[PDB]
Amino acid sequence: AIQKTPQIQVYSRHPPENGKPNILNCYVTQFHPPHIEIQMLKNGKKIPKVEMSDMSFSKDWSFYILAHTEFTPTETDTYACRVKHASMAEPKTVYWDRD
Amino acid sequence: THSLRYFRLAVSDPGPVVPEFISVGYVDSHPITTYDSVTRQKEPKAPWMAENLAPDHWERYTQLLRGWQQTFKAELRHLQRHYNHSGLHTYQRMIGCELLEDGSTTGFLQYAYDGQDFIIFNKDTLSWLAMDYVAHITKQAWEANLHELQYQKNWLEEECIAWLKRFLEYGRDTLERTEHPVVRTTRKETFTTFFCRAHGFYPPEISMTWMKNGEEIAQEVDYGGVLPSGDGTYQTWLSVNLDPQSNDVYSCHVEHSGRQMVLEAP
Amino acid sequence: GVEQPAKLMSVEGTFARVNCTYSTSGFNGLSWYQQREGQAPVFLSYVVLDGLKDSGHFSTFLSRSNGYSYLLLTELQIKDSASYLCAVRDSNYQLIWGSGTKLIIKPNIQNPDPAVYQLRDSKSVCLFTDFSQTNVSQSKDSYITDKCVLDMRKSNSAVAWFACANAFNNSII
Amino acid sequence: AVTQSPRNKVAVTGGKVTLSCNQTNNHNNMYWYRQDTGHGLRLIHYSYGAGSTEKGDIPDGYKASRPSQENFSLILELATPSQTSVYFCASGDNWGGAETLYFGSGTRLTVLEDLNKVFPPEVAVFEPSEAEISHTQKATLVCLATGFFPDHVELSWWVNGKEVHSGVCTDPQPLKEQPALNDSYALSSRLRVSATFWQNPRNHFRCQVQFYGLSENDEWTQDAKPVTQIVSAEAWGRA
Ligand SMILES: *[C@@H](C)/C=N/c1c(NC[C@@H](O)[C@@H](O)[C@@H](O)CO)[nH]c(=O)[nH]c1=O
Repeated sequence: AIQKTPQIQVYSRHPPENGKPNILNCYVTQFHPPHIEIQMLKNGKKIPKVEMSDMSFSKDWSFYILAHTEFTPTETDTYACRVKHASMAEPKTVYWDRD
Repeated sequence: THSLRYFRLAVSDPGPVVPEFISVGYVDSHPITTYDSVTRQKEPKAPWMAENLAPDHWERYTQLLRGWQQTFKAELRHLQRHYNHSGLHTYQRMIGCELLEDGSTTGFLQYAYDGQDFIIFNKDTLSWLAMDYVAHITKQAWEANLHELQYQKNWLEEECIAWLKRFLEYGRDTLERTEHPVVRTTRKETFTTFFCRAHGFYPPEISMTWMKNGEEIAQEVDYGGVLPSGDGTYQTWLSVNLDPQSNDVYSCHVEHSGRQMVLEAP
Repeated sequence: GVEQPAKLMSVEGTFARVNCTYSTSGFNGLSWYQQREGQAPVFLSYVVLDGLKDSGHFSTFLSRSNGYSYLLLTELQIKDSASYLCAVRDSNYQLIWGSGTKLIIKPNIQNPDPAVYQLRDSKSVCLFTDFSQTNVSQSKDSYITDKCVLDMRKSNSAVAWFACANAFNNSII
Repeated sequence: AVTQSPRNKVAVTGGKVTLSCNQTNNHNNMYWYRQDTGHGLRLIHYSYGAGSTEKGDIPDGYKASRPSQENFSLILELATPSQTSVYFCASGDNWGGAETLYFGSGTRLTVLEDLNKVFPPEVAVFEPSEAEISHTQKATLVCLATGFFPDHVELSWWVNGKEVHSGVCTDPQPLKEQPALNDSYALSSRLRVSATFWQNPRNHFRCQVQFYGLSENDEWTQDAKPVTQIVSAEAWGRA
């Protein structure tokens, strides 16, 4: 019945030195009902090494889960995180910006 | 402050990565225990749990948890009847106690149906707070057990805290650990944005009052919450917008666990 | 972990207090049960807070710190003749059952008439009847049973099977 | 509410004994205990639901299963002495810390090395004493059941077809006739009627002793067949 839209937040574990390996996290938060589908992307391809965490509970009855993968940042390759949730009629995609 | 919580999850559909029943416990916003219909065994979620708890605690507290799995699946099948509901519906539970500073303790026990609050327990009035008509029927039935309500008031007030203190001392090496931050500052070009960045610290608490010139705090800023790195450490960033033509200098002033640092701003 | 006395005497009417002291790891509640000599135990009361549960028929007071509880049985009778079992709950929800206190109720007799008769056969048993400080004893390695009480529309007895007035090792009075 | 079957059992050392329990109470918690002289009730096996059998403080030699929601059975694969006690079956309202156990009627199990020792009782009933009638103005009858082993007996009086409970004062625990080894037991019940009741020769008095002993499906070569039987000794009034 009640559905809450997630909060995708894509970032990197350690400050990127392009050409040096890293792990870029996709920290999905504030979603309910608990069932969700999360997939991370590299230049449009589906990253096949996405390791999710166990689903966690929050005091506001929402859930949060952190999916990551090892990646080698460059000056061209882009990374995103696609999430399909019952709150949305289409999957939502958030790209990673170095900032 | 510190807090100990135990959650429960009953859902109408065992669709993958979300079992039919889930129950996880959290100490100070950290996972410790876990149970679900897939494993049917309470397992530790931290190294300082399987080491300081003998096999009997895990053995007997699954025998209880399986009893709670059926009880919790039954209560969900009860609410779906009163709303004539079908399909998927989520039934949640949150219970626990937090030992604050100043010594004052609290207790809480509340339920939730489809995310929204369903019924809330009041230990100091020995009464349940209903949210709708269906939740009121539950109140008029749970309240009819004076033995039950007194037992819970005992657990929240008296026995839960004993678990919290017992759990804090076990993982004192991890829960009271101090890791200093890694602070770097970067520059972003406007289409003049200076970022102060911190990675790999642990307490999840940091102050990044971003200054200006010599002794004037900069009003306008941006903030990002303490996003978890995933190895146990946390990170943050905060970006001022420098004035287009002012030529005033900037600094960062990161303070963390009683060690302030001052940085340059290119 | 739970220690409980094993004997208790009181006068019909009056009242009695069976006790229960626990040393469990934690505490989630204390329950009282009554078992009537080969019948199944019957739930009596549950206490987890500090106060006493005034049920009129009985009461049960608890002490969290001192670590004990007592059951205030009142208005005693023949029905209130049983052993009493207390059970405390562990921090991991394990029932720790005490041994039990046998509360024997004394029959108040308004005409104590110590009389021993030689019963016939239908073999000469002896029936010390209608004597409650008169404590009987089993001896001689023959055959003396213990005291018991009956009802009417209230008299004691002591069956045993020398002659009736053999003055056995029991402290007769 | 909660019942147990069999109510009594006498089995040989190294036998198959199955003690089952049934609950009309729609509870999902059922426990098995054994109450022994000295230390109190000690849990053996229980269940939190159908097919959810777990163990307890004393799972030695016992195994349990729960086929349905209203059946939890204690299975003694290899029976042994010192497995003999009173087994109580309890149901539990799933109230968590609060728990009102509903115990069923006890089960007296006895394991014997040789079955020859099982002895049915011999019932004798003793007419009143004339001095008591003259003095008390009431007549105290006495029934003695002796020579029974094991102690799985229950004494009851039957006056003129009615099981009287007015003055019946059966001894609670039997006593061993020969306090050594097998030590056949004996119990003594007493009924005290008014003098007028005994004086009428139309009132019929009876002392019934029910003895639970060897099950029919057991081997008995000697001679003789001391199976469960009701044994009695009647008595009529006399002026
Ligand atoms: C192992 C420590 C897991 N415990 C656990 C609990 N424990 C508290 C439990 O006693 C109360 O929830 C209960 O008494 C309330 O009636 N609770 C829980 O919900 N989940 C757990 O895994």
